[PDB]
Formats: sequence, structure tokens, C-alpha cells
Amino acid sequence: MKAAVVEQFKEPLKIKEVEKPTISYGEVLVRIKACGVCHTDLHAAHGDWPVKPKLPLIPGHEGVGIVEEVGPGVTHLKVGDRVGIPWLYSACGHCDYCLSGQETLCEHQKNAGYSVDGGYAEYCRAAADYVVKIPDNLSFEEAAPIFCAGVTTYKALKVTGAKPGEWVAIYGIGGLGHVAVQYAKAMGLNVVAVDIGDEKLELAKELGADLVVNPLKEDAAKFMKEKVGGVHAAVVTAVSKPAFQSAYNSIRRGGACVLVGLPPEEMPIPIFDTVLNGIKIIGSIVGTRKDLQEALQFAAEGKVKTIIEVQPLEKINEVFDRMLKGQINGRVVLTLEDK
Amino acid sequence: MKAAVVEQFKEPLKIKEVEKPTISYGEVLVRIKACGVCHTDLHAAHGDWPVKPKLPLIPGHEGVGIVEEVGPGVTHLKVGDRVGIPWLYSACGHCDYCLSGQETLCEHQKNAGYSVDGGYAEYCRAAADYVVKIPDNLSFEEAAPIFCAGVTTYKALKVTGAKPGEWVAIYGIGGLGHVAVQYAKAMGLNVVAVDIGDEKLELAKELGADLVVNPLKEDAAKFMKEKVGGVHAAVVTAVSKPAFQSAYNSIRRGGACVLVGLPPEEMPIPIFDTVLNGIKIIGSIVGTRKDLQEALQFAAEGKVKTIIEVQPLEKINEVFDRMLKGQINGRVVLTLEDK
Amino acid sequence: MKAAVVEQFKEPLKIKEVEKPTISYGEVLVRIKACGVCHTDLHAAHGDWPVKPKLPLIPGHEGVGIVEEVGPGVTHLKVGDRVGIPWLYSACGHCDYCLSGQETLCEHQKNAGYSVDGGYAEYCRAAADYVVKIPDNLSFEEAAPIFCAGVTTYKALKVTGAKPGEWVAIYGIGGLGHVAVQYAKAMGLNVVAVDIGDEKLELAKELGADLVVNPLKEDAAKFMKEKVGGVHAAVVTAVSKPAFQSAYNSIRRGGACVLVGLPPEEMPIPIFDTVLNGIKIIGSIVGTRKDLQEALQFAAEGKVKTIIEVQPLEKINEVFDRMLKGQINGRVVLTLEDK
Amino acid sequence: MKAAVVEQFKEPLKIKEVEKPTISYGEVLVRIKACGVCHTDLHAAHGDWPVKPKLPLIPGHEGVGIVEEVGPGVTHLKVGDRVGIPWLYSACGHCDYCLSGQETLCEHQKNAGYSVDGGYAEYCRAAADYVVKIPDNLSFEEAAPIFCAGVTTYKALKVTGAKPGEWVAIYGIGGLGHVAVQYAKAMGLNVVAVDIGDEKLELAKELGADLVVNPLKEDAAKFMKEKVGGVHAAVVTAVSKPAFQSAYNSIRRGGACVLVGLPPEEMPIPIFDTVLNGIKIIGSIVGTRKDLQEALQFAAEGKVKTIIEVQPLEKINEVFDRMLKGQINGRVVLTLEDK
Ligand SMILES: [Zn+2]
Ligand SMILES: [Zn+2]
Ligand SMILES: [Zn+2]
Ligand SMILES: [Zn+2]
Ligand SMILES: [Zn+2]
Ligand SMILES: [Zn+2]
Ligand SMILES: [Zn+2]
Ligand SMILES: [Zn+2]
Repeated sequence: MKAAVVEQFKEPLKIKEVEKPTISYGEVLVRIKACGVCHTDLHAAHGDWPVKPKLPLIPGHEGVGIVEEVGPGVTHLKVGDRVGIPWLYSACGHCDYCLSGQETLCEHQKNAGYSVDGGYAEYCRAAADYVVKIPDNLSFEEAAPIFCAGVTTYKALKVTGAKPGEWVAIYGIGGLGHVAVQYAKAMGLNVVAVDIGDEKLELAKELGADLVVNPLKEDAAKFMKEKVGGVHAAVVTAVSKPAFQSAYNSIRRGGACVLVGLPPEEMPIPIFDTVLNGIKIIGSIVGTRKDLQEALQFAAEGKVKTIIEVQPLEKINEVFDRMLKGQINGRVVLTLEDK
Repeated sequence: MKAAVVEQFKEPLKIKEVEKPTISYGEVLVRIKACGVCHTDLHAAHGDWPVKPKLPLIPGHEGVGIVEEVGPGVTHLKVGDRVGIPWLYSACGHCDYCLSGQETLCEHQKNAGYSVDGGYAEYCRAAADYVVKIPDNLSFEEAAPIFCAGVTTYKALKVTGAKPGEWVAIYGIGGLGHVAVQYAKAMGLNVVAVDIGDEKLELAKELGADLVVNPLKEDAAKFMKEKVGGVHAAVVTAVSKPAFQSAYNSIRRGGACVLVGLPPEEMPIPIFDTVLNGIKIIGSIVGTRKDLQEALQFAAEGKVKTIIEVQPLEKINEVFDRMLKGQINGRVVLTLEDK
Repeated sequence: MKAAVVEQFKEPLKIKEVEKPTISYGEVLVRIKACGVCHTDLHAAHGDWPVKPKLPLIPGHEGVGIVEEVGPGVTHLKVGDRVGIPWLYSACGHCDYCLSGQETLCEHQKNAGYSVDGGYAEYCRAAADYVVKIPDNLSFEEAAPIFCAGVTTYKALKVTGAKPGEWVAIYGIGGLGHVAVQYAKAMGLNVVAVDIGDEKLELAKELGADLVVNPLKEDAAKFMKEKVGGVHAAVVTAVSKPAFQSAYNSIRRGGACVLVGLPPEEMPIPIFDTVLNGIKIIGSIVGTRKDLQEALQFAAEGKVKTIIEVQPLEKINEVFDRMLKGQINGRVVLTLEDK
Repeated sequence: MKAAVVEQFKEPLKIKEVEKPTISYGEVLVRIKACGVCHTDLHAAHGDWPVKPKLPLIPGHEGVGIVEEVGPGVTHLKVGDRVGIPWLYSACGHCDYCLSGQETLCEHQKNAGYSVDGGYAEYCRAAADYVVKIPDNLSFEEAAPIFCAGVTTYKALKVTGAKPGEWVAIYGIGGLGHVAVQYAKAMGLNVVAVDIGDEKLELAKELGADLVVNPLKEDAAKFMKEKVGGVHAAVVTAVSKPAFQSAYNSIRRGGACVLVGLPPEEMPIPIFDTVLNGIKIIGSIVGTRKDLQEALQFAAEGKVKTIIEVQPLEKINEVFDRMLKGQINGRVVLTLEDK
């Protein structure tokens, strides 16, 4: 089978032939039709994180396709089912985290496109219990970006604890942000879109943002304090010292600041201010199988749509470069099918 | 009436005669019998915080006594009722925070012994709706330290979200910490007491701590991972960079780190770690009227006791001096029973 | 002032002149502009409940108007403010219910138009702390029905615990039902409207219902089990033995059945089924001041609109007549803009 | 292997030899050391429920033993592990109930000792994913009764939502009741024990009950209203019309009445009262794997102990007889090992 593979860190991926994966107990073979490209795939290829991935490595944790064959012991899935393989490739299913609906925290978890081969190929071996079905009226292309970006923003909003009618600030209207705006509105929330590019803010208004503000042209925190009395919660998709400080300052007392990004720096927080204002700082990444199913259901109902650009597997290295230079508006989905 | 008053910041308080306060609509005059001394009183006396208190100033937000008279419009309190005047002297009662049981966050709140005169006197004018009744079988001396330290630790434990059977780490077994240990046990929790002084740890064992560990003689975070698999939450009573670091490292994934202290420095937090581990950093201070009633009830039932040292109002400056030099084990309560 | 008053139970109300109420500490005088007519007013007029109202009695707990004057001690309200006087006229503000955001349960509460005079008059004395401000862009006529029917259905939906994306069944699409449908959609829920009159179901579709079913033409519970797999919760606005049984049968395991109606009969519940299916039966009526402000906000944002019929005070007896014989589609609001 | 089997309903069980179960994918063979006797086993033996069990039938869902062998695909369990097989023999692990930590409600569940053979034998084939490990310092005899009675009361207490410091009423201090008292105390709650036999009430006081009251010698509801102002919740272990009526009347407004019993009669509930008082009626049975692990942990910590009587498998029919006649104080556990 054809596949994009990382043979050495920081070296371009090679599109070559590799063995077609074989399956056994509790697994399924998935023929990949599409796979979203995530910033995490880039860091995997560059091995710039503390816990480095395996090598060689087939990246991709936003791979969607059809079940070609089921292994022994698998009863809930059948040949022909349309599914996706998310970041949480597998969990133990028996630890405290797994038994309490927090499988994403399982210490024994395997991650697709990082510790095990992913969706950047024609075929991918997957753990049957952990793949998630794709709604019937959702195309593979539309579905792919929901497997990480969509579920990630949807879960982050649930983590804020904001109920219908309350206000939330979405910092960064990019790959994750433009989707976060849509989930928030679908969840009965009022949104304040924050971003330095007016192009993005206009896009946010088209997607349902009730208010927009550019940090470069005006004080974002002050704007929200004066306009709505401070938001009930903030979701930071583009984590950086300044963005986090602004968000921390725009939330009303007792509010929550939810971080979704993955930067290598440290964020200073005022102890006096945090305690006195009862502020909460929460980190949130991806989501459980239930969260993802819910995230997909909103898409299937037409409440959420991702701005996508389709590209062939061979152009993966081009995509990574455009990503490093921030020359990507929206999300990129690779197709491994002959369109 | 006699009273300890701050005439100038960083100047010793003067024990002198002052006008006996007059009351009107919605207030009560309280004859103070005792008043706990809180580190906050010291910072007020030195005016070292961004929002400085008024001057002259009668400190004290742990004042307990008897209602001498009630003003017009007050129906729930009567002459002779035993009450206390906490930090939250009064709130508006109409804003979002006040209507959703979060009166401690009201932006229009006034604070006892900071923005209005407090309990370091024979008499104190108080807002009737915000004073709290003291259980019948609880002496003024025992009740005083609950109005701040007690309710603070009790609320902080509720904020962790830890349920009976789960583990919590209490960092710093001092004024607040030795009381936190007791509330945690009364709440069905298992406790790991952390402190650099073995004297304190032995005290914690006597107070109910299930496990103890000295950071100076061993890795606290490692001890908790090995012994219990990480605590479900941590309450930091003595906030400092190293203490917060250790606490952040000893909590299991998805756990909560609750800060209670009020230090003027910044705390760096790992963004990558926080997001990946779903960790929560929450600030908590004092508590609502309901929280305080609940906290007092635990004391009245004999499940919580504060180690205290009684001292006359005249020795307030000596108490402050001993406080600055960490020459105090437990809590100090001032007695007004000597005019 | 002019007012519609009940002098004897079961006797038509008399529209006559009466003393203009005077006010004192903590009260405000409200010039009534409109007042909604609620089934509760009818029962009050007939005194058919265990706890009978005072006599003579000026009914109405859906009165909205302008503050003509404020009494001593009132600072959050100014002459000219637009407010409403709900069923919860006043509470003690110090019992456990009142301190834990459950004021509607206060045993010492006074109710508008039942134990104290209501809005069926040109003027009404009200407790300042318990009136609720009306959003600027909401007309008195539109606001009135929200003060009881609106807040009641909104709170009932919050009580179900249904989150965005889940399914709720609304039994009865009448006075309360048609408004419930709208709040549910504004809360991110999918709705199944249930009613014996196809007219009402077509209305529900226009108001946003996702699915409709007529219990007379088909098994409602079976329909919901087949179409959505059982709703997550049900709100019964027209409580009756058959409606409750149907609702109890259409909810999925672990679901909640919320009762909003006030019938004088008893409802039999299967013990075996309830325990085995982990079903919850909850009663809900009106809402707190916070709940009402939140409910009014949705109306002000254009997400909820009540179908109303405006009638002059003099036609009150006509209205009650048409009420008893179910000759009313939607809600009736009395206008008192005459002398 | 030896086993007690039901060949015909309402016919005495036959202790005879039967085939030793064989295992396959995802199962384990468990050598039974002990098995609790539950009232449910009796109803199974008499097939007096709507959904009748299979026949022949080896009852028992409180079976605890040693894993003698693991089937293919099982990695979380090893030979020698000490485990128990609860009522929830298995669930599908993929429906909404299973994915949201409500496995006990899975419509595809199989139940031990009812739809599949249970622990009333020397061996029992079990679903690997649904057996639960027994704490190291807990004997098989002590552990057995926790697998159903223990977890059922522990979960019911969690369902009440009562927090540390609040009051709960336990109706019926028998098999489940005496254990419920202990869990409630371990959960930081204050308990009112209710039962018609003073013998039981004295037992409850020894087990930690704060207050006791006999419905035959005084009004239980009135006693609780006067003594504590109504309990925050009630757990009815012996469901009957009078017991439920009493419980419903002793709970404070907004409180919860949790039913744990399984009677074949109907319970009438006041609609007017329930809506006005915001009372909740919740059914609760057994618990999830997580709940059971938690319940077992409390036992291992010495906070909960079951009063049990050990008897050999052969005496099962005599145990059932004494059970029908209410001649059993506490719980009975069958031993499969002579000695
Ligand atoms: Zn990703
Ligand atoms: Zn796990
Ligand atoms: Zn306020
Ligand atoms: Zn203090
Ligand atoms: Zn009404
Ligand atoms: Zn009250
Ligand atoms: Zn059982
Ligand atoms: Zn299932």
C-alpha cells in the first residue's frame, strides 16, 4: 500500500510503498478515503516533543474510511461501516480514568499517527472498540476535520461549563477557532470572537459570532467588560503569553479560562488575582468517544461546517511548509482516493 | 469604646478610645467578645496591597459577639443573638454573583476590617443580612477562627470536587492547614499532609492525616504517586513557587490544584502538561454565608477544632511582630473581655 | 385606583375603586402597565386549593410596570425603572433555601396575587428586592407572560438536565407548551412536540419542533422509541394521568420526567420499572430571580415569543370564563392603561 | 462441578453435578469461594417477575472467587486474580448508556444468576471486562455482600446528592439498611435510622446512626421535622406504601427520595405537593464497575462491615425458607468450600 512516512525527524516525508497491515483479535482494517492534517502531525514529524514518536512513522489521527475486514471478537462493527480513527487509538478500558468516562487520560493509551501508524496511508490497522462511526449524511471530507479539531473545540466548550445564554470568548479564529464559534452557537451560547486579523473576524461574523474585537486595534478585555460585563468563559485556541493574559483578563469572576493549544513555554498567573476572583484555568484536549459522536452529530445536522482544502497525499510536505508559514486558511484534508 | 486602630501604614496600631458606632436601616450593633487575628489584618496594617484600606482603620474580620441592638427593618436578628462578622461585610444582593450564590465575588462588596471598621474593638457596626449566627454549644473563642480560616479551607475542599473516599493533599499544616486536615476527614476524604517541619506532620497525624511526607527529606510528588497513585486534588495553604510546583506534580490527571494563599509573585504553569493532563488550577478564598454556617456546624459537632492562643487587644502589635517572624503555631484570638 | 377584586370565592370579580397602596422600608410602588392572566389566578378566585388566599384579593402575579416611587433603604431601583412582580413576591433571604439559590422554596414566602395584592390594578406595592427588571427592548405586553409561564418552562428544562444535542419531549403545546418548545431550541435541544390537536402540532413545527406526534393517532412513546431511541427527558405541561403515563414511557433509561402542572389527583408510578430503569420524577414550578432574568434575556434576544391576546381589565371575568372552557389559544394579557 | 440449580420455578433447588463451564474470547473461568444470597435470587427461583429467568438456572450474583484461567484477548486479568461477578454480568460497551458511565442501564446487558448461570456453584464462566477485582485485605466472605447490597446502597446515597454535613434518612435497617448507615457516615453524612424494631435501631446506633426513630411509637416525619428540620434526602431500602409515604413526608423541600426496593405494587404520589415542594423521586439499583470498586474500597479501609452468616451451598433451600419468613438478621453468604 501507498503511504506517507517519516523515516527521520525534520526530514521530508517519503511517499512510498509499504506492507499492508494485517489484523487480529479486536482490530479492524480500514481503507482510508481521507485524513485531516493536524499541527500535531507536524510536531510528530519533527519529533520536537519530550515524548518522541516511533520511527518509521505513518502520521495522521484524522483518518476516515471504510472497514475492509473485522478481526476475531469484533461484533459491533461490520465490513462496510464508515468510521474514523482519532488520536485516542486505544485505551486500557479498566483504569480509573477509563471507567469514569475520561478515557482520554488513560496512561496506557496508544495514539494514532504517533505511537502507532495512522491515516496518512491507504490502509490502517485500528482497535475496533476505539474507532468511531460516521453519520450517514456526512462525507468523508467533511467528517475528517471533526475527528480532532471539531471534537477538541466541542469538548473545550463543555469544559467551560457555560450554559445556554452565557457568553464565551473564542481566542483565535483559525483552524480550530472557526469551528469553535459554530459549536458554541449550537450550544446556545453568545460568542465574542477575538483575532488580530480583521479577515478572520468578518469570517467569524458570517459563522455566527455576536461580537468581534481586534486586540491590535483595541483592548480586548476592556471591550468585553464594557460590552457584556466580562465573558463567562474563554477558549484559547492559539495559546501564547499575550493571548492567555488577555483571555485571563476578559473573564468575569468565577469564570473559566480553557486552554486548547500546545505551546512549549510557561504561562505566569497572578496568584492574588486568581484566588480573589475565583478564576479557573483548565487544559483540555481532544475528547472521548462519546464526545466525538456528539461532535459528529452536530455536523450531520448542519450546525457546524469546516472550511477545508483537499489535497492529494503526495502534497503532504507542501502542506506542512504552508502550515509552518501560516499560509493556510482553514483545514487541509488529504485524500488517498482517486477522485 | 476601646479599639486597636491603624492611623498610618507600617506604624504600630494605637489602642485608644474612639466613638461608639451608631446604626440605622438594616444594621446591628455588635458587642465584640473575641476576634481572630488573620494574616490579612497584617497586610491591611501595612497597606502593601494594590487596593489599600481606608484610614484610620479598625482591622478584624474574625469578630464574634452579641447583638446589642438592631436597626429598623431587621427581622431575622434579635438582641442577644450570638453572631460573627466575616470578611464579606456586605454585598449588593442583586448582581449575577449575588443571585447565583457567589456573594463572595460581588464587585460591590465591602470588607470587614479593610474598607469598613472591623472587630478589633468593643463594638462594631455590621450589616444585618451578612452577619452569621454562632451555634449554641460553640464558645466565642472557638468560633472566631472559623469565620475566616475555617470557612476558607472548608470551601477550598468543596472547590476541589473531591468526593468521599478520594485522596487530597494538604500543603502546609499551619494556621489554615491543621484545620483543613480536619474538614477533609469530616468530608469523608483521605489525607496526605505535606510540610517541611516534622513537628507539624506529627500534629497532622494526631488530627487525622492518613499519610505524611516531608518535602525536605523526600520527593513529595513521587511519594504520592507511589503510595496512592496521585491525589485527586491538592489544597495549597502556603502558596510559594516550590510548593505549587510540587502540588501540581502530585495530583493525578484531570485533578484539581486549589490555591488558597495570597502571595505577590507569579506562578509559571506548563501549558503542554496542563492541557495533556486535563489539570485544573483554581483559586479559592473565604466562602459564602451558607459555607460559613456549614463550617461552623462541623465545629459545633466536634469534628473540627482550631489550635488557638488567646491574647488581649493591647498586645496586638506583639502578635503582629510574632506573625511576621513565623513565631506562631496555630491561630491567635484577641479577647475584648477586659475593656 | 381602579382594580379587579375578588370579594367572595366563586363570585365574579368586581372592577371598582380602592385605596392606592402606600409604601415603606424596602418597598416600591409600581404603576402597572400590563398583567398576564394565569390559571393560578382562576384557582385563587375560586379558592379551590388547600391553602386559600386572603380576601378581598387583587389577583395577578404577572404584573409589569414602572416604579413610581422607591421606599427608604432601596438603592438598586430608581423611579422610572421597568420591572415585574412575579409569584415569588418576597422571601426571608436567610433560611437554607434562600442562601442556596432556592428562594422559590422559602417557607416564609409571600405570593403576589394570592397572599398579598397583585397586578390586577393600576398600582401595586412590591418588595424591592424581589421585583425583576425588564430588558429595554422588550414591551410590557411581551414581558408579562414570561414572569410566570416563561420562567416556569425555562426552569423546568434546566431541571431536566438535558444538554445541547439531547432530545426532550414537550407534552401539551398550549399556554406553557408553545413557549417551552422555543426555550428548548434556544437551549440547544432537539424537540418532540406531543399534543392531541394537530392544530397545535403544526404550530409547534413553526416554533421549531423537530418531530411531532398525536397520541390519539399513534403511540407517542413507541414513536419516540423508534424515531430517537427515547427522549432524554420530558416536560409535562398539561399533567393528567394518561399524559404522565405516556411521558413516563417515552423517556429513555436514566431519564427525567419533569412535571409542571398542578392537578388535584394522584399519579401512580411503577416501583419496579422506576428502580430498574433509573428514572427520575421531578416537580418544578416558576423560578428564582436569576432564572427569571435569564428567561427574559432570551425573549429580549428574539429567541422566544409568546402568542398573546390583549384584553382590558374590565373583561377579566370574560377571560376566566373562556379559560375554564379551554377557549383560549396562547396567553391573555390584561392592559391597565386606563383610569 | 457441584452446583445449586433451579429446574422448575417454586420448586426447591437441586444440589447436583453439572458440566464445568468452558470459556472463549473475552471470558475467564472463576473458581467460586463464596456467594452472597440476595432476595433477587429468591424471586428468580420463584420466577415471579415479568421477565422470567432461563431454566435450568444456577442463581447468584454475589459470587467471588479466583480466576483459574483467562480466555483469548483478555489482558487486564491474570490467573490468580481475586474477583467477583456482579448482577451486571456484561453490557455491550457501545450504546449511549455504556459510553456515558451508565452501563447498568444497557439494554443489551446479561445478568448473573438470572439470564446466565451465576455463583451458586464451584465454577462460573464470566465476561472478563465486567468482573471486579477484590481488595487484597478483604476476605471473600466480607467481599461477597458488597457486590450487590453494598454497591446498591453506596450508589443510592450518591444519587441522593447529599453532601458532607447534610442529613439523610435510612428507612429499614436490615440487609441493605445496616450497610447504608455505614456508607452514609463514611460519606460525611448525618443519619436518621428508621425501623419498626427497636432491636434494629440499637444496632443502627452502634453502626453510627446519629438519630433513631420507630414509626410505631411516634410520627417519624414529625420527629425529623422537629429534630433536624427535615432530612435532605431519604433512602428507602424496604419499599412499601407506608414506608414511602413516611419518607416522602420527612424530606425537606427540594429534597430527594431514593427507592432501592423492588415491590410489585404502585406508589401514589401527590402531584400538588411534589411540584410545589420540588421533591424528587429517584429509583436506583446496583451500580457501575466504578461504583463497585469504590464501595469495595470503603470496606477494605474498615469503614463498612456487613453482618453476615456463613452457610454451605447445600443449605440454600433452608436459607430461602428463613428468608421468606424474615428469620434472617443481616446477610447470608454461601461457602462452596466445606472448610
Ligand atoms: Zn490533532
Ligand atoms: Zn485506561
Ligand atoms: Zn452583588
Ligand atoms: Zn482572613
Ligand atoms: Zn402563575
Ligand atoms: Zn427563606
Ligand atoms: Zn442482588
Ligand atoms: Zn451498552
